[PDB]
Amino acid sequence: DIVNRKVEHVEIAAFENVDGLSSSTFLNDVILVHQGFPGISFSEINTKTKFFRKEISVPVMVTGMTGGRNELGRINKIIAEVAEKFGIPMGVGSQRVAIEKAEARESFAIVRKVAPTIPIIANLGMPQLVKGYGLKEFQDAIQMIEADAIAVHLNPAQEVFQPEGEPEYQIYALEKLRDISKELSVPIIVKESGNGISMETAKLLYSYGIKNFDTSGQGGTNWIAIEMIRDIRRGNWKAESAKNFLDWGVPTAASIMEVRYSVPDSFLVGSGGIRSGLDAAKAIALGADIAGMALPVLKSAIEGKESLEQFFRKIIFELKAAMMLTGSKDVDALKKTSIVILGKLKEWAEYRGINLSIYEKVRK
Amino acid sequence: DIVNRKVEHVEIAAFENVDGLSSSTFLNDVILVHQGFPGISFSEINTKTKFFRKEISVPVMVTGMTGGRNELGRINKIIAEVAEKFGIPMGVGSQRVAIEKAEARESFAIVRKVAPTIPIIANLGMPQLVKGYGLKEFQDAIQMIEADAIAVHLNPAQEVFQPEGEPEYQIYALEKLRDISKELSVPIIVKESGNGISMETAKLLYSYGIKNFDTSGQGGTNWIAIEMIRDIRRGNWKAESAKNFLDWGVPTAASIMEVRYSVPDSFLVGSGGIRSGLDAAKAIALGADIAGMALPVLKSAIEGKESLEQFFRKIIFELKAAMMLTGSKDVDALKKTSIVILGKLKEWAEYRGINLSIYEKVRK
Amino acid sequence: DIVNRKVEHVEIAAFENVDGLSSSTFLNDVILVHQGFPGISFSEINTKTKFFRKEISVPVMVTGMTGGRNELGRINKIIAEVAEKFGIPMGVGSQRVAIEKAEARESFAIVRKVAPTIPIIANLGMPQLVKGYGLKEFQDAIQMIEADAIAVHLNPAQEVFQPEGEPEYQIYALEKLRDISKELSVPIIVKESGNGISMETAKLLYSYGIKNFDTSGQGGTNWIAIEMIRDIRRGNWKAESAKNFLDWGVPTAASIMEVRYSVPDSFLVGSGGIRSGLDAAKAIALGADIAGMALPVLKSAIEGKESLEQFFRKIIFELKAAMMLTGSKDVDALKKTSIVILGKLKEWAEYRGINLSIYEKVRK
Amino acid sequence: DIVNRKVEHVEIAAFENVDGLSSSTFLNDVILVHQGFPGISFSEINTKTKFFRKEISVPVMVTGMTGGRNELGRINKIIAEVAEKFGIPMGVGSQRVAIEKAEARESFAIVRKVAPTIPIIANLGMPQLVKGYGLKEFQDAIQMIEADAIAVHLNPAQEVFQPEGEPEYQIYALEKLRDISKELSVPIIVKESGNGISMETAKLLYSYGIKNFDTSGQGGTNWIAIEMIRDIRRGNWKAESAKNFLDWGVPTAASIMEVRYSVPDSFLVGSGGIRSGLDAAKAIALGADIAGMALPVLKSAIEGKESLEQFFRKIIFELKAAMMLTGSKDVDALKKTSIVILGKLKEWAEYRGINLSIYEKVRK
Ligand SMILES: Cc1cc2c(cc1C)N(C[C@H](O)[C@H](O)[C@H](O)COP(=O)(O)O)c1[nH]c(=O)[nH]c(=O)c1N2
Ligand SMILES: Cc1cc2c(cc1C)N(C[C@H](O)[C@H](O)[C@H](O)COP(=O)(O)O)c1[nH]c(=O)[nH]c(=O)c1N2
Ligand SMILES: Cc1cc2c(cc1C)N(C[C@H](O)[C@H](O)[C@H](O)COP(=O)(O)O)c1[nH]c(=O)[nH]c(=O)c1N2
Ligand SMILES: Cc1cc2c(cc1C)N(C[C@H](O)[C@H](O)[C@H](O)COP(=O)(O)O)c1[nH]c(=O)[nH]c(=O)c1N2
Ligand SMILES: C=C(C)CCOP(=O)(O)OP(=O)(O)O
Ligand SMILES: C=C(C)CCOP(=O)(O)OP(=O)(O)O
Ligand SMILES: C=C(C)CCOP(=O)(O)OP(=O)(O)O
Ligand SMILES: C=C(C)CCOP(=O)(O)OP(=O)(O)O
Ligand SMILES: [Mg+2]
Ligand SMILES: [Mg+2]
Ligand SMILES: [Mg+2]
Ligand SMILES: [Mg+2]
Repeated sequence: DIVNRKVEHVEIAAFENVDGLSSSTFLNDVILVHQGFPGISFSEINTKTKFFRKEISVPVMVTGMTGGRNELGRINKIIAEVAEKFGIPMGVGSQRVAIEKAEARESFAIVRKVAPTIPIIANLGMPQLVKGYGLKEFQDAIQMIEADAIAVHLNPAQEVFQPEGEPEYQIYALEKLRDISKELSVPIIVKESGNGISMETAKLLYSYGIKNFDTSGQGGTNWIAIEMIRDIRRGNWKAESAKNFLDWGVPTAASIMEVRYSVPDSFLVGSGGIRSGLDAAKAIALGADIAGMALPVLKSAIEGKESLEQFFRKIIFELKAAMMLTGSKDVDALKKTSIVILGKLKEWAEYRGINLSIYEKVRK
Repeated sequence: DIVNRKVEHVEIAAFENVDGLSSSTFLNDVILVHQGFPGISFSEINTKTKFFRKEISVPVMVTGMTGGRNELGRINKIIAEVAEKFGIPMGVGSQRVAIEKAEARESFAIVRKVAPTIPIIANLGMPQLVKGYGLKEFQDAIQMIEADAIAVHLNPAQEVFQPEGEPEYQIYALEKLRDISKELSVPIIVKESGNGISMETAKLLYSYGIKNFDTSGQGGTNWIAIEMIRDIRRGNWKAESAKNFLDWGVPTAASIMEVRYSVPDSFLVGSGGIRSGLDAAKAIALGADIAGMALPVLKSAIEGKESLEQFFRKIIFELKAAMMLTGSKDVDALKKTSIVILGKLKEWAEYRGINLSIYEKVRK
Repeated sequence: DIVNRKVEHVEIAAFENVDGLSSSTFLNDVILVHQGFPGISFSEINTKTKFFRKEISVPVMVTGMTGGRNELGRINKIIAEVAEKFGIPMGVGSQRVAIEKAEARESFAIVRKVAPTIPIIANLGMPQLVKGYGLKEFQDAIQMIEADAIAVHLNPAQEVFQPEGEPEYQIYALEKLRDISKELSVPIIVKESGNGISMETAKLLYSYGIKNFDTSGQGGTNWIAIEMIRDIRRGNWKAESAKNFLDWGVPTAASIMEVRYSVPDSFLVGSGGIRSGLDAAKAIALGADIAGMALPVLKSAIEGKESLEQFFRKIIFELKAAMMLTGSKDVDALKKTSIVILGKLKEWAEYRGINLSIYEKVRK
Repeated sequence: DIVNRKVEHVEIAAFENVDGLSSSTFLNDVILVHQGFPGISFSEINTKTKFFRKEISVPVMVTGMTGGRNELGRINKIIAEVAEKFGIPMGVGSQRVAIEKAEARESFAIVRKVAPTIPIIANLGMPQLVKGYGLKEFQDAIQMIEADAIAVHLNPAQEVFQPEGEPEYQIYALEKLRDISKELSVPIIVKESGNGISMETAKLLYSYGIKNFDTSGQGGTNWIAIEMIRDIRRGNWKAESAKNFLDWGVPTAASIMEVRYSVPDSFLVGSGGIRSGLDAAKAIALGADIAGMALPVLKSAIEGKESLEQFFRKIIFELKAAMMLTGSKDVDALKKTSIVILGKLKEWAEYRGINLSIYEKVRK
């Protein structure tokens, strides 16, 4: 029945109107500067990059989504075998469901069976930390899929509107996370869930030892909208209130700038609303080390293995086109390519004290 | 006559299209920065605050609306008994009608019968001060409902277009107000009525001893529109002129910044177009001490006691959501939470010499 | 057959869609700040002002329009007797047509018969000066209506697209104008015709002794559009080209700022798209000494004497409402009232080197 | 078969919806300051200018388009004879086709037969330079039409999406172009193809001896869109990806600023979306020495000789109207006329470090 929520999440995300609903990534305010003399050939473009101790083929990851029941495992299986084929990292959805129910384990474990080489990323929610999870649950989440890192998700906006939500984010949870990180043999990434990471949140996590961030900004999947729908469906009055919050959060573009600026040495996944290899290029150019995606991967996976393979060819082709067209022979060159920032993202950055000169230098 | 106007005001406000008609609060240029790690739990959020010598449950008030006839008292009764239940302050509509006609008194006094503990705020119009009111009329408006404060309304835009309006705002009125304040045993609040308080107006009032303000800016009920409609109804030619003034006034968000900036120690109600607990949180984060609402409370009261209780539950939920999602454990924390100011509001503040650095410290 | 042009002009302005066509005044970027405590009563508002050696009742003028044939005279007669009634100045249309044909004289002279006391303003085009008019033609235009001033119009944009247009603006004409002005017993005003006066044009005229300006900016009557329509009517190919120029010119608001900034001691009519007393109040607040109107006066005059009387009552009411609601007891106070400049107008002024600080000192 | 591409190119450009598709020149952010007193007569405006060693009648050129087959030749013939009649320069389409196929030569050579006096500009693609072209190919393209210059085109965006495209832009090609330019008896112009020249690209080319640039920015013919359409037609999957890149590139107005700013002594053609003589005036005012056009000349030429003659009368009329209305007696005066830059173009220039003060001095 946490199982039911897992199913409902997929169903609404895949089939209802929640992608970018009343929200915006601010990526339209980011322009990559065209170079009519690139100085390179398309074929020499190198998209290889580091993901902790592994090498990955493309600076893109699939971020965590699902697991909990056997038809969710079959979706995981499809994503995983394509991810493995393409050499891209994959996170799984929250594994709480499997900690609570042993029959749910196999829908996660299937990932590692079919993708023995790529980084795989475990997932647990911050609220479970204030509610009694500790080391053991972490190591269990990790060994279940022989994970290379574990993501801990921030979802307070979701929890607030979720019919059976748990909005508990007491400071003690970070004391615990920091102790646990002592004992883990893989790194921790803190990721959001559609509402983005701000400078204050980034600096607070950093002060507890967190070095790896996944922006999951607003503009992509709208998790407040998903829970709103689940509220309409139950006739739960929170639904009209969630409607007033549909545009709540830090936009992806702004969150990439905020995290890069306030924690210049972070390893940074720029995600929330990444829908094309152009978006992924902008995310990286702006300051991310890698671009994350979830929803469009889900929708293709549902359509099948070949649809998902095609989706990835397309993303990769687009990313490379953007590198071609900015004269960027590799990922490091894209991270320093010339951009223009306009409109509302410019005004956000200015109001937040983001000095563009030092910004430019920090993103590189 | 005056009673007919009182009923027509309610009916037009309640049932015609005047809410935000060709006007704007500028609150869409205000963004509360999401914090994916709040550092608190939902259940620990504290919404209590000061309202002069009383404590109120939530930093929200219902501002003055009606009174004058028995069906208007029945609306006052509904508002008052729900306000009392939720522990929130309530102002009554202009009591001039009851000063002029003893049969109108009971439609005010009913408020205190059903709401013995909450702050109750009296109401008189500034024009009546240039036209012969003084101490006695103030003390009467007060004792009629054993008020904890009295509001004096500014409504020159309304009076200019009102068919039987009285646009008299001689400086002598403030000389009188200040002398009256000497002798009153409750504080005075000066409030506008849909057209907002500017820095020059705030400073001028302050120079006469007024320390309590209620912005009532444009963007919510449009009182120029209400009178325009009364003019169309009478075939009074002022109607076409009112139409040219529909967007006249200081937008609520700009008025909050102006007052807090030019009178930093003010006690400040941010109102005019507050329609959700998100709007209330914005008003407060921007500089108000409390958020005020009138029209949506009127529309729900008309639907009934249960509709209005539901309305309040919703507003409070929303407010707390916004506190949750900004890491604000209490109202003082919300007053200092991180914001972003964009677009037209930003341009307003810059043109008006509102130095943002100093704005920040003053709102805190 | 210039007389045909004269009638076509009135016909197209009055009945085709040329008012504000693809053009803008920039007055929506100017806000007058609302003062909830005006410090005055409506009844004490004084709209009187100076118009050269006369006193006028309201800071508004009717700018020049027509004359040429007897039905045009009957329009002039209607405008003139209402203008006299209200104590406002009136300019006539270009009198070239009456210099060229004696039968046209009476359609101008009729103005002075029916309006013995108000300022009356003669009119001649600049191109006639380059092409041979001199002193005598000026004095004849003047005596024909016992004018208190003569306007010389700048219409190169019009002349460029006008089928029989004369786009001759050789610098010599200004030498002549200056010599003429030596010998005239009444002042010269230089006015545009829908395309506005720039700082360069204003400083150039000033260097030749011109101190009185009428901005006639874009946003109101679009004379390029009028000529485009006359071009379509003749199947003259200039019509398509005129279409590309529909938004050509300095917007009225930007023209007011430019002229007041570059010639601080000018006597300044702000006109072009003034359609309401609020527009007239903005124009003055921004820097003009008086607001001018032509098209809407033309349209009401056609409908008749009483419709035009009503038109003026409305304008005057509107102007005074703006004064009331900014706390401006008189015209000099309105010239110093608080404003906000936003958006495109702001970006215009910044780009053109209009230092806002010095701007505010200079308009007062 | 390259010949098929040549035909399809013309056919899609002339008859599909690709002019300004999802793209923008930014020319609407550029305003020419109207001068109500021009100081000149229309008839004295002088549009003569230099094009390398020749004089041309008007500061406009037709940029290269087509050639390859005899119906393409007949379009080249029409353009050429009108170009000759009006005294304007004409570039031809990429002559690769005629290097590869002797039967395609005559469709280029026809240009010189019918236009013995005007400047004629040859055309080759940068990618053919990385892939083996050298001096001889350059000299053949030149002698084939007795060219006065040869344009080399930058089209990586196009090549990336083109079904049979060749996205090779290795730095070596510039070493070769530099050596070739040693040996050529005519100058080289480097032009883009709808995606614009940036300051990095311009400075790089300059460092290799290139002093003549043709911006061909975004906002006019969208070459990504043309290839996208060829991809739809073949069912090539690159189509959906092209669609994500529709708004890729430097807008014409920004490109002109960037090239003029970064290479102040460049000879500069401003092109890409020039559709009227007002556009042409803006491009020159902003920094270009000449305005270039392709697509609308193609569409008129297809309709016939008289339609193209009319097209040019109209452009020239428009150009001269903009000169008249800015008080510009000649091209040098238009280069230094007063402008206003707003909106996104302003923000582009600011973000890219284009100091407007120095920009003004350099543009003049
Ligand atoms: C079906 C579904 C289910 C979930 C997710 C998403 C989707 C679409 N996401 C959030 C996801 O990882 C990502 O942060 C956001 O969806 C933003 O990225 P997109 O806009 O979806 O590309 C998510 N996040 C996480 O940390 N734990 C989880 O269990 C889930 N569950
Ligand atoms: C039916 C009605 C009647 C009145 C009002 C409003 C309404 C809706 N308001 C103005 C009100 O207190 C408030 O300042 C504005 O209406 C702006 O807030 P809202 O946008 O309505 O929340 C009001 N204010 C006041 O000072 N004296 C009055 O008697 C009235 N009367
Ligand atoms: C019918 C008609 C005819 C004329 C005009 C206008 C109208 C509508 N205008 C221009 C007018 O005085 C004014 O400068 C512009 O029309 C801008 O003001 P409005 O937008 O019309 O208020 C005018 N101006 C002028 O100086 N001499 C003229 O003869 C004319 N003719
Ligand atoms: C049908 C057709 C075909 C070509 C072109 C254009 C058109 C419409 N253009 C690009 C052209 O010269 C110009 O740079 C762009 O089209 C932008 O100008 P417009 O927006 O078309 O005015 C072009 N450029 C070039 O250098 N070599 C070429 O062979 C072609 N071919
Ligand atoms: C987008 C995400 C973070 C969805 C998971 O939310 P849940 O709140 O349903 O996750 P668990 O409680 O099962 O950890
Ligand atoms: C919005 C407001 C302030 C309504 C009161 O206006 P009135 O002008 O009808 O109030 P009184 O004259 O009865 O004081
Ligand atoms: C807006 C104006 C100036 C209308 C008069 O234009 P014309 O060019 O027809 O006037 P004259 O030649 O008769 O002076
Ligand atoms: C806008 C341009 C550059 C059209 C010609 O491109 P092509 O790519 O077809 O030209 P070639 O390969 O024939 O040189
Ligand atoms: Mg949860
Ligand atoms: Mg009143
Ligand atoms: Mg004329
Ligand atoms: Mg090619």
